[PDB]
Amino acid sequence: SMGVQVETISPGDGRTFPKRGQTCVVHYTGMLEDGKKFDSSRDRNKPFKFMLGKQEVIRGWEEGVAQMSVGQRAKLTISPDYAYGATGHPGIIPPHATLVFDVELLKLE
Amino acid sequence: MGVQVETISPGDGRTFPKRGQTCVVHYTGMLEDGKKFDSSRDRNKPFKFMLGKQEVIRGWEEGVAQMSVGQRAKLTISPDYAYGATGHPGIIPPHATLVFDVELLKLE
Amino acid sequence: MGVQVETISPGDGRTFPKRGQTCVVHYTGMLEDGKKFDSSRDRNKPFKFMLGKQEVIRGWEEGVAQMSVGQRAKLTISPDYAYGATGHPGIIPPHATLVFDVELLKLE
Amino acid sequence: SMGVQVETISPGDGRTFPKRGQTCVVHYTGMLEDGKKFDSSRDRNKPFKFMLGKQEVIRGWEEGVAQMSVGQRAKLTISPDYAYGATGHPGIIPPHATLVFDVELLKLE
Amino acid sequence: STPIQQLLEHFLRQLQRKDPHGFFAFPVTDAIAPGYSMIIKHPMDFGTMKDKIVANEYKSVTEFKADFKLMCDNAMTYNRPDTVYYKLAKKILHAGFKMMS
Amino acid sequence: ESTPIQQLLEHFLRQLQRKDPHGFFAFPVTDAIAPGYSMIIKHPMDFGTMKDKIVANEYKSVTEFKADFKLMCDNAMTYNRPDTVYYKLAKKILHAGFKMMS
Amino acid sequence: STPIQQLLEHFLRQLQRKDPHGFFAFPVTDAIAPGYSMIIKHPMDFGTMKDKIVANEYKSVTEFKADFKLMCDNAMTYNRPDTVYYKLAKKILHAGFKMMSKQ
Amino acid sequence: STPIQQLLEHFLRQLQRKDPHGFFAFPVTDAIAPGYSMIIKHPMDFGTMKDKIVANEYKSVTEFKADFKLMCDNAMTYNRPDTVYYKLAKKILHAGFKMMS
Ligand SMILES: CCNC(=O)N1CCN(c2nc(NC3CCN(C(=O)[C@@H](CCc4ccc(OC)cc4)NC(=O)[C@@H]4CCCCN4C(=O)C(=O)C(C)(C)CC)CC3)nc(N(Cc3cnn(C)c3)C3CC3)n2)CC1
Ligand SMILES: CCNC(=O)N1CCN(c2nc(NC3CCN(C(=O)[C@@H](CCc4ccc(OC)cc4)NC(=O)[C@@H]4CCCCN4C(=O)C(=O)C(C)(C)CC)CC3)nc(N(Cc3cnn(C)c3)C3CC3)n2)CC1
Ligand SMILES: CCNC(=O)N1CCN(c2nc(NC3CCN(C(=O)[C@@H](CCc4ccc(OC)cc4)NC(=O)[C@@H]4CCCCN4C(=O)C(=O)C(C)(C)CC)CC3)nc(N(Cc3cnn(C)c3)C3CC3)n2)CC1
Ligand SMILES: CCNC(=O)N1CCN(c2nc(NC3CCN(C(=O)[C@@H](CCc4ccc(OC)cc4)NC(=O)[C@@H]4CCCCN4C(=O)C(=O)C(C)(C)CC)CC3)nc(N(Cc3cnn(C)c3)C3CC3)n2)CC1
Repeated sequence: SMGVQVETISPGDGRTFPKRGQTCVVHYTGMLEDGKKFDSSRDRNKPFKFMLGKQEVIRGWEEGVAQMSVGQRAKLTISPDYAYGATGHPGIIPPHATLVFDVELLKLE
Repeated sequence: MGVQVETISPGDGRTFPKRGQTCVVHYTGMLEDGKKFDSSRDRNKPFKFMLGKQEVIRGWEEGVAQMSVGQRAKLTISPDYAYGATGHPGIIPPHATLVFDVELLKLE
Repeated sequence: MGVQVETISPGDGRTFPKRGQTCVVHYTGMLEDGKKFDSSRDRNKPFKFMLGKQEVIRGWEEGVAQMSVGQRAKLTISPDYAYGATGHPGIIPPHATLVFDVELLKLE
Repeated sequence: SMGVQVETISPGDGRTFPKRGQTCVVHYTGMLEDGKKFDSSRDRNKPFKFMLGKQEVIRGWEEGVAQMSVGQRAKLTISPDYAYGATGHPGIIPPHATLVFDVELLKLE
Repeated sequence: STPIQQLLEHFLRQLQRKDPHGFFAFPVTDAIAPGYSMIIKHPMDFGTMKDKIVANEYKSVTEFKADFKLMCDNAMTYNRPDTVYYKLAKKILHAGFKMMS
Repeated sequence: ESTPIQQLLEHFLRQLQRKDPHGFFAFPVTDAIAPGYSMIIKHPMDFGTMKDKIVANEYKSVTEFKADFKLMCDNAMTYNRPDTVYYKLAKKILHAGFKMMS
Repeated sequence: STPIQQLLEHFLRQLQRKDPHGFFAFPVTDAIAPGYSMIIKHPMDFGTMKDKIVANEYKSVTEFKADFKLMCDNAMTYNRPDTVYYKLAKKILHAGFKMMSKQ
Repeated sequence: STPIQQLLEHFLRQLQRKDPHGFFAFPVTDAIAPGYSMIIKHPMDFGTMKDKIVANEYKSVTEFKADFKLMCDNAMTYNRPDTVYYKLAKKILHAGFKMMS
């Protein structure tokens, strides 16, 4: 609806953006709209890797991370249509949930 | 294409309807130019049909079959997968492309 | 999901096959991991089939219908739009996704 | 495939790149591989306008112009798969033709 | 103006009402549509048709219909099937023939 | 006693404000935070001012309320460059709020 | 090595040959699959099964089949049907049951 | 000409056709690319490859493919990724192998 909004927390180089078929290396924290945390790669001390263009993540990450450059830290606010929709993720994400992720694009591989 | 499916909001991506199951949907039907001809939401009552039972136009039969429970999608349906040359007198003109907003709420 | 069409080189974008026309194609078919199972180019002879005549798997019927004359495309076809649970004994395993490189050469 | 290569003839500002939904105003000359001209907006004294993301142009222009910055003049060499393919453009561009465009990005609108 | 000029003037205004954005209002230039004059050999537009009506150049309603058809056929030849121009040309052509049937 | 117009617009306003969870539109844009704003934007608007107008029964119609909401979004899209969060939110919220208030 | 340990080692080598990329070789971590430990309550993998064989913890071929099924069932629960992992889990589960069908 | 010389010449003309502007046509000089001989230790180019064919220095197709790869790899080491040169080297390396496989 409001799709995905990208708010910069601290800037990346503003020139190295991920293309289709590249692997993005990120650290993230995911919270519900009211701030309760549901997951964080920082809590596991291990960055998350996914490849753009490979249907691996919710649409708000696909479109939101594609807009960031290496080094950038940003807040992604993602509407349910760009997340888990009516189903949610049983026991983790409720139905019809807007999600907020703190995402840092660490590196491209 | 007879029917094109564009996702509005995602379903669970694993529960797809099989032959003989009842699909419970809310829908709005419009002509290609945006004019509404019907909506189950206007009647506060979802529409039910059983897959494999020749109850609906082919664009719904094949289009809803591609959706998973919870999904909301836009179906654009060619006349051959809809009401064809006859149309539906007084409701759908001849050779009409139809657009439905469909939400697959549940299978029964 | 049933058939995905990715353009390799463009067709004329206006001449699309209709019911009862014969499509003349060169193709290579591979399994998802890239192993080839057949190619008309290896036989120096294009493959012909008539649209609307139940001569081919549904992913070809619907995938080639989306191409225009001259187009070369990669068709990725799910088992439900191909040979499904049975496969094609000794040629296509059960539950196989198929990948074809298809060039629509001409309609007759 | 060789796709499209962008070679700079004279530089643009190297900072203003066209985004999806912007109108590109360009002057161009199009030639076949052997140098024969088939069209030029400069010959008509009128720049060409097209919007990125709207399927208005051959893929080599879609991806090639996206790489230029305002002010840049570049030579685009475009393989047939990124052009008119087997069909060509009857009477103007033969089948299976590699195309060369001299393109200047004048302005974004 | 003769009874024929009047009828064609009526038809032209009614058809022009079907083109509120003026897609058919003036000749298509090569600047807006590269290669147009290479593809379309006999261009036509409402403005040219209006000039023909005023100059009493149409000998029959049939000749007026032929330019209208020519105008639409040029648009469906030049423009790709997914474009607004192609879709409008097909829509307006059917409506104009139906009106002047 | 709230008038029917005062009840409906506050209902609409709360729905619109929920679309701005970070409060970008909550208060007037100052020149200290955005130099030259008052030279560029001649008629500033924000949710807080809209709320104040409702409370003081200044809106004569829903039409006027929609016009202030639009003005707020249009001001944001004039002042901020298209690559900013602010511009993108203003365009998104303008479309989404109109859809909601019909 | 008892008669059962030999047979289970045989089955394990045959099953592992069907996983040439080692998708099932080690426990799935949360770093590679976010939320894995939230969705799958009883993880299983070939490496753990091998350790169980060596420690003579399987009392029957049936118990070994139950861990193999569990491993496949976890993969088909965690991964979406369109993923390489789901398709491999379904293929190997069928192939392993067929191989061990006479138990 | 021996069979190997014929085959390598056939491949070379096909590979050179992929470089119509002649970026790979001649050795990179230090005057044109300062420090090149400090960065690239074993330079290669189509012109040297043609000369190697003519004097019958290639013992196998394998050695010829290795020089083509070296040429592309030298270009991708010397030139920055945002340059026409780097992008061409990556494109031609993939396409030439595809062509000769
Ligand atoms: C077969 C045996 N084996 C096995 O099963 N498994 C396990 C799998 N597995 C695996 N998976 C992935 N990537 C994603 C795939 C999709 N996904 C997700 O979570 C998605 C949600 C599901 C989804 C998918 C597509 C989609 O489209 C529209 C919509 C939804 N989440 C998200 O979009 C967001 C944003 C990003 C972070 C998490 N999000 C969240 O909301 C959350 O916080 C949770 C999920 C906690 C709340 C709900 C799972 C993980 N990569 C790799 N590799 C290769 C490798 C393997 N081993 N090694 C050592 C390397 C590395 C090289 C890449 N391997 C192999 C082992
Ligand atoms: C209805 C009556 N009316 C009417 O018919 N018509 C006519 C149409 N028409 C029109 N068309 C276009 N743009 C393209 C559309 C696609 N196209 C092309 O040439 C494409 C080739 C076709 C194509 C399209 C998509 C595609 O992959 C998605 C693959 C192929 N070419 C190219 O990709 C290249 C590179 C760019 C330059 C040209 N190329 C060439 O090879 C050549 O040199 C030629 C073609 C000469 C050799 C063969 C036509 C022109 N814009 C606008 N506007 C609105 C406006 C502003 N003022 N007014 C008054 C209006 C302006 C604001 C923008 N209006 C309205 C009038
Ligand atoms: C959506 C509704 N809401 C809204 O719209 N709002 C409120 C939020 N929002 C905003 N903007 C900014 N700062 C920049 C944005 C870009 N810019 C400029 O002036 C530029 C000119 C425009 C420009 C920008 C980039 C560019 O090359 C990339 C080229 C041109 N000028 C200059 O480069 C110079 C240098 C010194 C300043 C003045 N210069 C001058 O020539 C002048 O003297 C003038 C301008 C008078 C002559 C022309 C505005 C200043 N910071 C914050 N915050 C968060 C916060 C804290 N409290 N609150 C409440 C919020 C704090 C954390 C920082 N929020 C936008 C307005
Ligand atoms: C594909 C096969 N082919 C190929 O690979 N080739 C052949 C084609 N090609 C090329 N390159 C250049 N110019 C630069 C490209 C960038 N660069 C440099 O050295 C830079 C260091 C790299 C760099 C670049 C940008 C940057 O921030 C944006 C940061 C770093 N150095 C310097 O900034 C300084 C300043 C003075 C000169 C040297 N400096 C030094 O410190 C030194 O002394 C050294 C380097 C020794 C110690 C560090 C190389 C040369 N021109 C042309 N031509 C066409 C032509 C063909 N034939 N003829 C007759 C003409 C015409 C225009 C002349 N062609 C690349 C090689």
